[PDB]
Amino acid sequence: LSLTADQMVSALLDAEPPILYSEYDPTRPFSEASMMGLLTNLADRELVHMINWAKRVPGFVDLTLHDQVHLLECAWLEILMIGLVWRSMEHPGKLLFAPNLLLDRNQGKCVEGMVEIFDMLLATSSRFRMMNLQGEEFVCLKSIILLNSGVYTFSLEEKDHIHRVLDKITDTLIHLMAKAGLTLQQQHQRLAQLLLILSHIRHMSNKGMEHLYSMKCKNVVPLSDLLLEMLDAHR
Amino acid sequence: SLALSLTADQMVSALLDAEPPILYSEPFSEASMMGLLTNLADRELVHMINWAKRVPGFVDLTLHDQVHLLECAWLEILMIGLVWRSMEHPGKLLFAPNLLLDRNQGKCVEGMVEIFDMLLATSSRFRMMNLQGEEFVCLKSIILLNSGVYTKDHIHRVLDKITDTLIHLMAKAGLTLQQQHQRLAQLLLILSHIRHMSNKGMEHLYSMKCKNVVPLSDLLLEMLDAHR
Amino acid sequence: KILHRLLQD
Amino acid sequence: KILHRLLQD
Ligand SMILES: O/N=C\c1cc(-c2ccc(O)cc2)ccc1O
Ligand SMILES: O/N=C\c1cc(-c2ccc(O)cc2)ccc1O
Repeated sequence: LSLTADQMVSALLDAEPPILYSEYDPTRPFSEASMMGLLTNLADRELVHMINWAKRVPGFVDLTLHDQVHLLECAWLEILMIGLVWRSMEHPGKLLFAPNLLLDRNQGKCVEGMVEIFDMLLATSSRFRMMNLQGEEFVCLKSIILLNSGVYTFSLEEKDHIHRVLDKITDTLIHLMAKAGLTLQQQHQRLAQLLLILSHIRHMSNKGMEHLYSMKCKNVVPLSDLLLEMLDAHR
Repeated sequence: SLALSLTADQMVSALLDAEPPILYSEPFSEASMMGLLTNLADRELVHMINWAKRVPGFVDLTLHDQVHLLECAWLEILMIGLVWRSMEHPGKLLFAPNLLLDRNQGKCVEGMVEIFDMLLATSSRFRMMNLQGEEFVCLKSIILLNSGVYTKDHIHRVLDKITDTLIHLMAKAGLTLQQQHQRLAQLLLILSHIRHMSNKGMEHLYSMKCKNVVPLSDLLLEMLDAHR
Repeated sequence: KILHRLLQD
Repeated sequence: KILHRLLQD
């Protein structure tokens, strides 16, 4: 890649997917079927925008079509959750699923096994608030998840290309921290802090992926045709 | 605390001196393979718990927090250690010096072959990156402190201390500033995949429990109850 | 393969 | 809680 650090950020920020709305009605109270219908409907529409966001991620179109499917199948719920955590940053104690859908930790109890996932998503958003995560770093992390969560489950030149694109986003992250006025020791620490949250996002995705399979078998609310294909990829 | 006042060279020596031993096994049928791995993991957990106390800054925490961190990281720590032993054995996993299995030997257990491929790819990644033992003990102590911390300010101060020691190792090795934080990112991104293997491995154990392929020890059972 | 189709635009 | 017993020797 030839995109400089300032051009790397601009491309990622320009590719930011929209913030979709939900058909939630504040007059209608919540239930497990009502809530799971809204979240899966929202996640299904955000998928089609992520698929087009992935194409704009620098270096992603250079990969083969089969590799592009693998990276998305494994990291899609990771990208959805980190985007959710990023939107709920300035809304403590709540998860901003949609501009008209603020959910509490107590509201998340209307679905079985959902309260434990709300806490981790809440704690992750509280973590971004402590670090005061910037949008320039958020678009870098979200593109890292896309190119990292599935590169191990793999051709050597394609993996070589991914490792070169990942090193570019790393230098881009360090460049942002340098211009932000952080010492050479603080840039390494913040970089490490930003990469360790990616371990928790993988965990939230796994339990979130594991939770989606329970609803499918319980058949509480039917799942989308696209959302079900992603679910069979993991289990 | 004591961990905070440590030196990057003194932090590395404290981690190398606390390294748990490489235990031995007691690989044909299904129940005989799951029995050897759960027996091996149960004895390894005892050393890991004592290894945890010797990790600088871990004993400063409360007992409940020590329980939490170990309960959500024990399989990650077991796996990154297994991945480290299997580094000089490409295509094979060195569970024990007498228990060395390859890819097809994992097929003797229902669903184990999928975890084998992720474990082998991780050891191939360590081999490709030429991971150092001083870096390995740092990555292992990061997992112990980071995997359960979002469920506090002292842990993040100790984690930053381990980051400086990681940079200290690469700096004294001759890597430029760009090579230092580029390799730093490559190590920490593996922790995302090690967390993935732990989760899929955690459900495999829970699957083996419900299928009752082999009896599990009470200690290993408690560590499995902290998940799901 | 919906993902493969949507990626093939 | 066996883990509690092993953490304090
Ligand atoms: O699994 N069932 C529902 C579920 C949905 C989400 C989710 C996360 C982010 C997002 O933009 C849209 C939806 C997160 C966790 C979940 O458990
Ligand atoms: O899940 N059930 C068994 C299982 C056990 C191990 C394991 C890994 C490392 C180790 O030192 C000892 C044991 C790894 C993967 C597994 O799937």
